[PDB]
Amino acid sequence: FLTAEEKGLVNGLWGKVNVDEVGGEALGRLLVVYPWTQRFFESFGDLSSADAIMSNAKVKAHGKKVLNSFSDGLKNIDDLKGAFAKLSELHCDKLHVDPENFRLLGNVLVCVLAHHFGHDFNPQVQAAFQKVVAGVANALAHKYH
Amino acid sequence: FLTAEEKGLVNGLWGKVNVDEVGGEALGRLLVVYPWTQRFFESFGDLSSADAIMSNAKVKAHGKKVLNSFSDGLKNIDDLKGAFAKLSELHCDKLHVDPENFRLLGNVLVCVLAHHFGHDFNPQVQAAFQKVVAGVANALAHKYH
Amino acid sequence: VLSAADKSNVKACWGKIGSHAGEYGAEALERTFCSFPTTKTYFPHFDLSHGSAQVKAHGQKVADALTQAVAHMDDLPTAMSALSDLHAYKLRVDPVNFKFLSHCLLVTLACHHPAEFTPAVHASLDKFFSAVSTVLTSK
Amino acid sequence: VLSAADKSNVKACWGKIGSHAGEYGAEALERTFCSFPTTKTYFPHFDLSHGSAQVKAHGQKVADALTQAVAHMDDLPTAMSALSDLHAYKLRVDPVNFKFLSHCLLVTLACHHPAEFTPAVHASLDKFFSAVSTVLTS
Ligand code: HEM
Ligand code: HEM
Ligand code: HEM
Ligand code: HEM
Repeated sequence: FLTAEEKGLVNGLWGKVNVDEVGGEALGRLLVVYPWTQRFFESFGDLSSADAIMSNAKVKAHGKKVLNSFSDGLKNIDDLKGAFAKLSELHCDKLHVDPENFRLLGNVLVCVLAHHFGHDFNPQVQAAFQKVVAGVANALAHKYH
Repeated sequence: FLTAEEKGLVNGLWGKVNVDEVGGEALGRLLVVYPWTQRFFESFGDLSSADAIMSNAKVKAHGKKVLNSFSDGLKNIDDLKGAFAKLSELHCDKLHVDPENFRLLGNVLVCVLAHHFGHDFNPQVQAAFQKVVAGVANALAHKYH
Repeated sequence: VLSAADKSNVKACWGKIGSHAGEYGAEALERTFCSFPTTKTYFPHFDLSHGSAQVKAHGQKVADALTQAVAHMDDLPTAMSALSDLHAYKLRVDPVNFKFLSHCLLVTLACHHPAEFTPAVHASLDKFFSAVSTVLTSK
Repeated sequence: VLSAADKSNVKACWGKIGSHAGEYGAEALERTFCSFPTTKTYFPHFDLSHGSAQVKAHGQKVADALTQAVAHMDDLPTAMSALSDLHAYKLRVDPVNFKFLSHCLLVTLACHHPAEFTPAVHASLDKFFSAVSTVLTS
């Protein structure tokens, strides 16, 4: 699924990532950049201004969860339908989320990573992540029925 | 990749299909309903109006030719990637066909099956064919670089 | 950029559909839930089993909306404005879903009306269902 | 689509980009061909090697056009009319590819300007790239 070199770029970069802040930012931005998504998070307290969103305690906590999920995907690239099968059923049967929306969180996650690593975030490294974020979206949509 | 009931419907129906007639029709329609595709077929001749296209000898022949890779694929459902790999290189390197355009043929082929088999064309039979059709298009796309 | 030929292709075809419209809209939806199971996420509250009365009822509301777009081909943005509020603002329905539905509207019309489903008519219906999808998703 | 709050944002930010527009224009393109290889099918007669000069030449034309749209936010469809003809009628580019560029343009403005690329500005830049793609594909 990923070349020996693509896995180099990916994990080499991910070891550097501070799983705390990056989560509450990917997630924080999903909310401002595409605000219609706020509906799925109505029980998160105040989400009424970017200011309050970025700084919302329960947004950051979800961030980490989202991101460790992502972390576990990397320990498992060779079989990602495997690693996200319980999460697919979750997002479908419990949350009723259009799988199209997965594109969006992968995208914001890619932007944060770029915000954080500038010159280090080169066309080649980015092309590695997209392949992952495309796969994490496909794996999440797999157990929809 | 396809449950046996599914494969039963797919094969069931594909058995009654006149490869000859449905082939020209699917590709004819591709070119009428989505005329920008004509660019890729200039060497076929008079591709002016609809009656030009639905009667064009070459169109008709290529049609039959496309439909066979469909049958090859059907006969090889569980490994579609391998069955199309060389058509995938072809459509990529000689042809410069954006794979987005693969869905289009798929859908048209599906419409032609409905036009031909009418009431025999179940919501279920169709659900199986869309699976085929989305799969075929995934394979022909897999070898793009 | 529906042309004169598109408009009258479509009115003629819709003319023939007649009072089967809601029947077809029911079938289109069934086909879409079935061939394209993520469309369901948008109806988590309907009974979506085969023959479900809810789907039938909705089928009518769809087919009526389309009848009314055929009547107002020249000002769809105007005619469909309520409905584009709904789908664009309130419900946020990804534009990808609309492609699924119009494809299934084509399959349905093809299954029941092969005599009018000539390549030219098929070309016009596809444009029309696009125009309607753009209008419904554009805000 | 595009409040007045949105247009300040885009303008202010384009100010900072200034003389780097064309340089970003190119980088975003090399990133697009690079993550979304399919986009390459529209440039078969190009030299697409990393750092190809022909891309930098193209990269510049995209940026100016973008600068162009920033100065006609209030009526894009008119300003860009000649460009939607090219992209809809002549080349006929699938609307999916616009998402890929607009994405990589954003990633591009993020590698270079982390300070200015705040969520509110991120949100604004998106509706802007998106608003443009809409004109060019209609
Ligand atoms: C990149 C793709 C995504 C991943 C990897 C992901 C991951 C996760 C994870 C790990 C959980 C935790 C499950 C638990 O606590 O038991 C979760 C729950 C949840 N997900 Fe996501 N998600 C993704 C996309 C989305 C999107 C786009 C939405 C909104 C449209 C969404 C909506 C939700 C909601 C509302 C919850 C439950 C929050 C709560 O009430 O506790 N997911 N997801
Ligand atoms: C949907 C599945 C498709 C299949 C299975 C398929 C299959 C094929 C095959 C087997 C050939 C072999 C030509 C030969 O006999 O050597 C071919 C050629 C070709 N295909 Fe497709 N194709 C598909 C979709 C498309 C689409 C969407 C386009 C572009 C709109 C396209 C454009 C072409 C062109 C331009 C040729 C060469 C024709 C010539 O100049 O002789 N194909 N295709
Ligand atoms: C040509 C395409 C479509 C047309 C003409 C159409 C038309 C309509 C109409 C007439 C209503 C009724 C509003 C009411 O009952 O007052 C409706 C509601 C609704 N639509 Fe659509 N629609 C279309 C596509 C879609 C698609 C693709 C989806 C998502 C898959 C969708 C989701 C919904 C939902 C979830 C409701 C109301 C929720 C409920 O009934 O409780 N629509 N639409
Ligand atoms: C904001 C988005 C875009 C903008 C502002 C834009 C703008 C432009 C401009 C200014 C030109 C130059 C035409 C000339 O030099 O006279 C052009 C040409 C072209 N564009 Fe784009 N474009 C966009 C998106 C795309 C996308 C996504 C693709 C497909 C991958 C694409 C494919 C092409 C092609 C093939 C040409 C002609 C190249 C040649 O033969 O020289 N464009 N566009």
